[PDB]
Amino acid sequence: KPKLLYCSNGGHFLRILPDGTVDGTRDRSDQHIQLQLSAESVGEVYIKSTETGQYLAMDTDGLLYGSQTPNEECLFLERLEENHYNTYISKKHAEKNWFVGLKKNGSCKRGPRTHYGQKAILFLPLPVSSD
Ligand SMILES: O=S(=O)([O-])c1ccc2c(S(=O)(=O)[O-])cc(S(=O)(=O)[O-])cc2c1
Repeated sequence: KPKLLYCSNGGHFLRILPDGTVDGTRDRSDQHIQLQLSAESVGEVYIKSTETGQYLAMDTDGLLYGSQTPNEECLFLERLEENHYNTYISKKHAEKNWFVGLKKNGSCKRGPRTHYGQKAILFLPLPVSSD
């Protein structure tokens, strides 16, 4: 686990499946839930689940998905929610403020149902590239 992400309240750990599906696990423990960001400019950053090559994106469906094409979709409107994490915003649908989080239960969302208000987006990165 040279790198992994964690949700504030959610207490889950985003995961990227090599099948082409995303989600969150109350506790990191899957084939590969590795994560990684690639900020390219304030209010616009990238994310690549370093492992298989899955870029954390959000299709028009508003459901976290992979995109082999890093452009106006894979990006993630990132700014600052608190003073540590990095609450992004589906740049593919920022007009709906479809943040990047996962129901504090164990199951991401899809479409209109991913807007901050508590602390289920506050993603705390805990990388440690040491292997
Ligand atoms: O930031 S977010 O748009 O990913 C998001 C989404 C859902 C949330 C819910 S939910 O309606 O699924 O029971 C509860 C809470 S709470 O009051 O326990 O901190 C925070 C949430 C944050």
